[PDB]
Amino acid sequence: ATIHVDGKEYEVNGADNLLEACLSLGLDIPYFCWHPALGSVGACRQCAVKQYQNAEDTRGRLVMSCMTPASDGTFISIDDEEAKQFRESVVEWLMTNHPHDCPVCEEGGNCHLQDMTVMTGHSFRRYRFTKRTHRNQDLGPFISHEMNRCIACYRCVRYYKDYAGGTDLGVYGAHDNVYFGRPEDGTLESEFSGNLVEICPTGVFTDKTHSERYNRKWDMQFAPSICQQCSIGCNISPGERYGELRRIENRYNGTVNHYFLCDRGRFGYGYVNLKDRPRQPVQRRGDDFITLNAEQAMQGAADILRQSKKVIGIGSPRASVESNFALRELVGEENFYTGIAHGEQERLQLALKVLREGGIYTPALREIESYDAVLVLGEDVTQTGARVALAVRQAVKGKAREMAAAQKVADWQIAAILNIGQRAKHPLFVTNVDDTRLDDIAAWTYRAPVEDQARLGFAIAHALDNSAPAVDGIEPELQSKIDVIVQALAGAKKPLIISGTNAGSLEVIQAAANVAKALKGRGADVGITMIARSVNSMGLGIMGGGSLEEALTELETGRADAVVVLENDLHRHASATRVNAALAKAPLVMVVDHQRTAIMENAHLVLSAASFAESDGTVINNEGRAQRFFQVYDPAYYDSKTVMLESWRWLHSLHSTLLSREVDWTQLDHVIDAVVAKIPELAGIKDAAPDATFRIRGQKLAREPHRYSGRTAMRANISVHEPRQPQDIDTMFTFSMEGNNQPTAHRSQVPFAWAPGWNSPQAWNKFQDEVGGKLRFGDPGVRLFETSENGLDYFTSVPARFQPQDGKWRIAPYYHLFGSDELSQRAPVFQSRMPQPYIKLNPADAAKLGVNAGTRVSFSYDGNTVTLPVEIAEGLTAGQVGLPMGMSGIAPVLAGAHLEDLKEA
Amino acid sequence: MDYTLTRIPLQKQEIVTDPLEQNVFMGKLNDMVNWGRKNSIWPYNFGLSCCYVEMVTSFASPRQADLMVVAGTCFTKMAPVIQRLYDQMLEPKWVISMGACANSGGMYDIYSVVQGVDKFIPVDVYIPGCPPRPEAYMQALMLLQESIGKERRPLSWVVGDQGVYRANMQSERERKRGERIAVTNLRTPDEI
Amino acid sequence: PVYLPPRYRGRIVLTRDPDGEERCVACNLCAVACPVGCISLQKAETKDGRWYPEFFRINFSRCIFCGLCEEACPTTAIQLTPDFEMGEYKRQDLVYEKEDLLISGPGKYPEYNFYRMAGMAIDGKDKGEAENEAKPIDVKSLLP
Amino acid sequence: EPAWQTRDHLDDPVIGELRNRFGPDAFTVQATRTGVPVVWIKREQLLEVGDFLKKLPKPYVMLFDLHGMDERLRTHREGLPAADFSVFYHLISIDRNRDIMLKVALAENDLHVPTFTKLFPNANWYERETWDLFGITFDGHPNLRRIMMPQTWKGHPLRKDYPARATEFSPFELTKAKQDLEMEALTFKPEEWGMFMFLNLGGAFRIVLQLDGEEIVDCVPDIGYHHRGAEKMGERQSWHSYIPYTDRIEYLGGCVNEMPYVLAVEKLAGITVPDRVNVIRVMLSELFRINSHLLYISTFIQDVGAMTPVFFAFTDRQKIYDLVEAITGFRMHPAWFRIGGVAHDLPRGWDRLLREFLDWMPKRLASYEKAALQNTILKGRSQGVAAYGAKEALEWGTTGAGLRATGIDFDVRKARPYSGYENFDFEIPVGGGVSDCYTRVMLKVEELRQSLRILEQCLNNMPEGPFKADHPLTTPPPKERTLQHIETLITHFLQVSWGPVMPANESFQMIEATKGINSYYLTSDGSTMSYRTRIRTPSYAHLQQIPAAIRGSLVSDLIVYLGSIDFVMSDVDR
Amino acid sequence: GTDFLTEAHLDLPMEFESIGKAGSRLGTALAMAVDHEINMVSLVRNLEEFFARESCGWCTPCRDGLPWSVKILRALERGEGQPGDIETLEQLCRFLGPGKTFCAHAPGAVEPLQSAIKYFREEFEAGIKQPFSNTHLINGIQPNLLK
Ligand code: SF4
Ligand code: SF4
Ligand code: SF4
Ligand code: SF4
Ligand code: SF4
Ligand code: SF4
Ligand code: SF4
Ligand code: FES
Ligand SMILES: [Ca+2]
Repeated sequence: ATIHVDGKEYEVNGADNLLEACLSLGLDIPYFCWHPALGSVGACRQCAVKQYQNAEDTRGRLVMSCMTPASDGTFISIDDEEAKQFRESVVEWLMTNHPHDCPVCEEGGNCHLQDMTVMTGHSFRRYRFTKRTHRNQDLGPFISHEMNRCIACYRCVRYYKDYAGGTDLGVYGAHDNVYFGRPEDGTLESEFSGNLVEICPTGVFTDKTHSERYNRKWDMQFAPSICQQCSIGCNISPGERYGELRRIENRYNGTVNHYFLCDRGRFGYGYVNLKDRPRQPVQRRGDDFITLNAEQAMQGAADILRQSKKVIGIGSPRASVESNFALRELVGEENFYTGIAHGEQERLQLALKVLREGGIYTPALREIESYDAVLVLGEDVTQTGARVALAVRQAVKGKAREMAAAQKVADWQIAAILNIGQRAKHPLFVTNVDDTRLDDIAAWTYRAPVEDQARLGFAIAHALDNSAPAVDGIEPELQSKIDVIVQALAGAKKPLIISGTNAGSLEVIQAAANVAKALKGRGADVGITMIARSVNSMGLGIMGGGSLEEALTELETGRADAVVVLENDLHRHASATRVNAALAKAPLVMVVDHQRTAIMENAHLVLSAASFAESDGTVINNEGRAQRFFQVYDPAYYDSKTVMLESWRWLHSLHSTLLSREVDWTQLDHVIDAVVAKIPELAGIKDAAPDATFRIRGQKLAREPHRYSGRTAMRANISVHEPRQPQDIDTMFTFSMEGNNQPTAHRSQVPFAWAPGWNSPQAWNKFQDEVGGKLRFGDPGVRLFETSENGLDYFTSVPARFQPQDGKWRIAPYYHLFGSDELSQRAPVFQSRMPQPYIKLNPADAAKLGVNAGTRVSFSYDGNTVTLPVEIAEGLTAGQVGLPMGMSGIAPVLAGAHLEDLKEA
Repeated sequence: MDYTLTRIPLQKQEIVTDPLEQNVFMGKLNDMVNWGRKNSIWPYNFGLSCCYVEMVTSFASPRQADLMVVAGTCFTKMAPVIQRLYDQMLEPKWVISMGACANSGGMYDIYSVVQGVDKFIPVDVYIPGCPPRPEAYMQALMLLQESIGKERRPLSWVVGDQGVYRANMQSERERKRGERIAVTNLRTPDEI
Repeated sequence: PVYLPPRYRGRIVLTRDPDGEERCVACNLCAVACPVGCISLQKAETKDGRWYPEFFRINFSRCIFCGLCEEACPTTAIQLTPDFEMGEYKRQDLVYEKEDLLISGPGKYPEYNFYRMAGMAIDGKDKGEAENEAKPIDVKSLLP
Repeated sequence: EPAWQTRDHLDDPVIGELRNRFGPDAFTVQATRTGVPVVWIKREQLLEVGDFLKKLPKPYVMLFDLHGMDERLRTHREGLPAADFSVFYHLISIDRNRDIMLKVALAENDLHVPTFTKLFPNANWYERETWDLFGITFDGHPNLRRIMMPQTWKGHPLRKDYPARATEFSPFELTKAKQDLEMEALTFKPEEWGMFMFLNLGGAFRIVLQLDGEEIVDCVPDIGYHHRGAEKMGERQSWHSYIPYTDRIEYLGGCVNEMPYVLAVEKLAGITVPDRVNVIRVMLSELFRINSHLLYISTFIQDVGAMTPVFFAFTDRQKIYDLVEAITGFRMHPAWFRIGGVAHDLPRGWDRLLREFLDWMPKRLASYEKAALQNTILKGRSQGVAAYGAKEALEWGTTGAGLRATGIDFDVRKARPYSGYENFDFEIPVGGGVSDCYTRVMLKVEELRQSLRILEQCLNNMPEGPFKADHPLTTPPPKERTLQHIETLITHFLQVSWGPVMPANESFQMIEATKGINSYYLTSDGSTMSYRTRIRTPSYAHLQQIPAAIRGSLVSDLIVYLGSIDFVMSDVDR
Repeated sequence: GTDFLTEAHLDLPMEFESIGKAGSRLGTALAMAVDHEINMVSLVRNLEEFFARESCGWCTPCRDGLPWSVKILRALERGEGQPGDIETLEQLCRFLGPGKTFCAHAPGAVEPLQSAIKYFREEFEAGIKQPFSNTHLINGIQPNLLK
């Protein structure tokens, strides 16, 4: 369409809002209640402009930019007298009752209300009466809440109810005494409550974890990185101050993770600033530990490796592609073992085969929301990686969206869409062992063991296409439910099949592939996605290697006398006693890691590897795209004794000193050249971010804002003589303020969102070609996969029905969000949020055991009789006991494993 | 108190004890030498940018002055002149750094400014702040006078230790801590 | 002794309120208004209420006594005394820590307290007990 | 229409003459808030454009400024030619009492401009400074070398990709430069400098001297020894944080030095300050002008009489320093000019101090006139040598007392008034004929008298309005409303911390400084910092013309001329 | 919900269009009479109190302007009116018209303010006694008293 703003012609979209069309042109209209991902309401009246119909008009009408469609022939005006003074009156009405507590506010220089108060140009106060005050609420360990700062813009409840689907927060109040929160005091049980810090334009909902050890936004040294907590790989902006990581911000990327993070990735950054982390190369000699620098530690490690006869490199899914390849080059290629179990590696390889050889397009996180039906097989999506679950919520709301669009109403007014919808949902069929958080909006939920979920998928694939292998023994009511599922999926334009390796069985992945092939064979636009376990598990599968059990057999047999374990706990992927015995039998154990694990004891050398806040690396998504994360700070800037070098740097220098007896501190793009010249499947990772010699208009990119404070007194407590800024040869980023963070810069990766006059998280709209859409000049990361021309075959192996037995108990995975990751559970803030280690029993199983809820029972695994209190689960089945995977002492390998001796303690 | 010594910015200094804690003739003679160096001090006010009028209005051939006042900003083109004039002087020599420009970078953290005089020559006495008052300079003269009054320098180059001894004096901020913290009220800035 | 006017930019101090606590609320306005960049501090929070600076270091070898920090303080905490009798033997001991700046009384602004204007919950100051703030009317109250 | 309105000056007669001469095309008029018609010129026709300007009926006989500009990171370039670099030439026509800006466009791959020194001889040091700070080469320019940075410099400082920090101070570079300083006098090469015996005679700066016996034949002074980098830090600091850096340009001026930056920032924001702010600005500027004039007259009269030349001047400078200490913070650099006003209000004792000052100075002025008339030996000695008149002071810059000593009645306070100087009645004194070393100090004595009369008029009727404007962009806002109003706290919080967000325009403020004409030309890219700060200082043009008058003089004559010129080396190097 | 009319408008026929051109509207056509014994300051204060406490909390201008009108009218009733209240009320009622707010509660709320400001201006002018006082002194900072 063609509009005229300020007596000037512009060409904008026709079906979008006028506010987003004007913001996509770079013009400045203040707003409080409109969000690009939440639609438009009238909770404020801040976006007021003056509209004229004809080309020439005198009076016009004061309209809202977020309520006016950007149609052909509108002549609106922004900086006239009346609209500007009306917006000044609206910000005056917002400052009518606002507390005078800006310097003691967690927003401060990150506050949208300050930016829009300054932008409207209101400084003189004419209000002389009393203000409005409210009490406070305890909203858990993550969201600090205080109601005085609010302006009643209704964005929090709009996100939390319509978008996030949470059933906790809401509006309780009246004309002026309007309250936003919880009817009681308690933790917000939604997994997306951490996005309220950036959704709220005021300091009502703030980061409690950042409130403790707080610094302002301009003091934050930011970096563009990837969240390492699970496989969704949401683009994040970690920001540090005084040598510790302080705040993770949402980093905009229009392909994956546009506006919202999950709670785990938002609040699981407390492990990188732990005080028990390995910060020095520590080698134990005799019975006491000595501390070395990098040089003599590398020399000694290379001498012991030269004196050894065979080296085993045990990688990890938590490590980067560059670090795992550096290990793969340090040890021989024929002996390099992936740090996962045999069943886990089989599930990962089958998932990769489905991804890159099934011939079915795998959707990204943004385009999951555009699909017409969702079938989730055996995956706790809301608890493993919750961003796909949020996208599934949006895809469910897509039916109400399209039904509203059929009534010729606009798509940016979410109130009319939810008016027309009225609990009209796309078909969502979730299968899990127990109840999920998606059951509120699901068309159907199937509570069954993993084999029964796989058989349900096989029945769905057989009903969709007769070429699939048939499964017998289906009950007529279950057959009717299969008929309902397949007539919902056959009538869907773009069906979606979601699975994962966290189900604990190959047959669920096989059933998901069979259903996707059956949907593709009849001409549907089916997509399939698999949620992997760790952040770079799929990259480890692409690179490949032996399983952990093969390496343990090699260590126990004695064929290798030297083992190098890279960033792996080794207890989550195998049994603890066998791993401890194999590592004790090895004459040389080197552990390259950044976290104090249980294998550092009786380990001959410990290399202080760098975490994602202190290292550069490449991680591969669950979708299949390869993104890369950058360093946030130099660990040697403060406490210069520590080195904390990158894992790939450590292993490559070890390899170079093994060969030529010389230490080489190489560069990251050399390792990228190595991985694209050695592995043809990883040849595409040199397209996510460019070379380190990439300078737009001659200069680098800044980690920190232009108002970085205290540069001559930050390190003055130990030395007044200011040290040189840390020179970064690995990346295209300088560690200090003299870079470039201009929104109109030809780049794909942005450290942080800051524009002149836009100091809020709502400053990301200046970095996009259209606001709420894709990022300008492309998106970070490249796909690395193509849809295959010819798919796989139908998987004939249909599993049998799960028949319970009295002596043997089947372990059912649960995967709690705040407790199914080692890196998450090492954070001190998750301990008050994570539930206590429990076990789950059927009512019939609890009756046959004679125990009640809350009573300790003892179960024996690996010769250890460990005791846990029970919980009665209605959705669980007989013969199964439920366990939270990833716990302390409960490895995720046990998912699908058997259990014995369920006796009361 | 403890003492640091320099014996023959990259030099080495470690902590020792004075040799007078052990010849009572040498103790009186060294005290008289320190007294003579204390009450007779000739400064060399270095010509630089804009602490000149603070050393002009406070009240001079080189190589006879044992005290050098580095006042202005230390630039990349002027620093070799500072080093040459410093090596022109003869030991014993002491340095007073006037203003922030000589203590540190002094509001100029830019490419053409050397971050303090400490980068090439040692500095004995510092005066902080953009242009210091001449009374601050005169108080620094007291500070360096008492610092000179407590040293242990060799009398001759024939017999004795060939290393000058600097005194690890108590800092002025801890000595004045009681008088500075114990300030209750101040005059409001709305009057004169 | 030399007479100096009250509006003299000499030695920099922190200030206490008439209540007796430290009136600095550990924001970062003075650290970022500094053209030199010689103020460093980190916020800590009391178990009941108010913010205080965990540390507060000023590099006086770098400061030029320009006065932007006092002008930028919304609590009138950082102030410029007329004291100018400074000078240290070492550059390392020109960095004044928290104990070297916080004085035991209100300085050039005797009867100002920020926390009587702020809206947060403070020990000895409930909600609505601040200046020009009404008592918090309950949401569940019977009043229409 | 306000004075900060974004005009294009299409009604200026010079624009119509350019249209009639070179057609409607071939130049692009830019609309800016500078108050100056800015036209963009292609590279080829710059010489003929200037040559046409040289023989206008009321010609542009003075090149006020000449400097480069890195346009590679300017995002708000609307209505402007596509140029990666731009060289701006600020020209002033005294007869028209107008001024124009001539911006030659440039691409990145060819940073070559034809030289401008054949038309205006003061363009030599400006083009050398452009080749220093930027990477712009000038074709046909003699001795094109590094003037401010040392010759062993790798990059260009003012270019946008140059890091504006001090590097790691390796002592190897210091020892190497000391070794270059060791043999620069014995192994001197008279081909790099663009030059009988050669020596280096040691503000503080050195000048290379060539002598036929004792007679000076050639002299190219070496400057850049006080380069603080004011403009590059102007690209680094915010609008509010640059005020101390504006103080530290020249040390005698101070408050006069922060007047043009504050007024240009107010032009960029669009702030119209009230009457009391203008009167306070005039008062403090004339106080510091009195300080600088007293220092110059004291250092010019000391060398002959020396009976009481410093004690007679010490009381006046100390009492005005106490007055500045009462009004502002410390004495030399007030840092007291804020955006839209001043940092604080005047106390309840400034009337007594100013009245005690003003009734005690007239007999000092009579004594100064008596002392400047008593020593007739200096009057017969310094009146003969090196007296330029009416043409050398108009082509070499020379904005100070030399311009008014040559008879050219051009003062900024009367031609282009600023900060409410129209309300003060003061008669600008001018010389006659040549710019002698005695006419300059006589004009500075009469300027002291005029400044005293201005201060008397300020003390007579003082406005009782506000000391800060009511604009929302006045940084900082008033302190009491900051402490007890939420909205004022918002404005103070965002203007102090991030910086005042300012509209993307260009402004130019030109004032009469204490030793000439100072000017701040500020380009804003819409951000909270300055995209470009250009500081045109009078001492640069005053020092550039000393080879044109010591051409056949003696060394003592050169020292006398250096003493009689009011240049400051840190003001030269910014 | 409608706005006041004086005695000169009593001859108008109570229609929609007939009262429309008189700067008014018919509404529910149930008329209400105000006598000289009732001050319109208290009456319009009660009307604005009803509209402020019976509005919803959705959109900003009504939400934070009807309590402001309530407090201004309370100050005028209690004799504590200040310079900057009548113009504030008329700017409020100009900015609370149709289209500026989300619904039509606010134009009907501020229409009695329109008529009371237009006709009985002298009572609101007599309600202002004390001068403007929004800020108090700090006795360490010179105030920015503009003249
Ligand atoms: S709490 Fe925040 S997001 Fe919610 S209505 Fe208030 S200002 Fe808006
Ligand atoms: S939410 Fe914004 S406006 Fe409100 S107190 Fe915090 S910083 Fe100030
Ligand atoms: S969904 Fe996974 S990758 Fe995304 S923020 Fe959460 S833990 Fe991190
Ligand atoms: S400390 Fe201040 S007055 Fe002294 S040289 Fe530096 S800038 Fe000039
Ligand atoms: S007086 Fe100026 S330079 Fe010194 S600490 Fe304060 S803001 Fe920084
Ligand atoms: S001294 Fe003032 S400006 Fe600085 S942190 Fe404390 S309260 Fe904030
Ligand atoms: S005008 Fe209507 S929608 Fe807006 S707050 Fe008032 S009653 Fe609610
Ligand atoms: S943005 Fe709130 S009314 Fe449009
Ligand atoms: Ca790195």
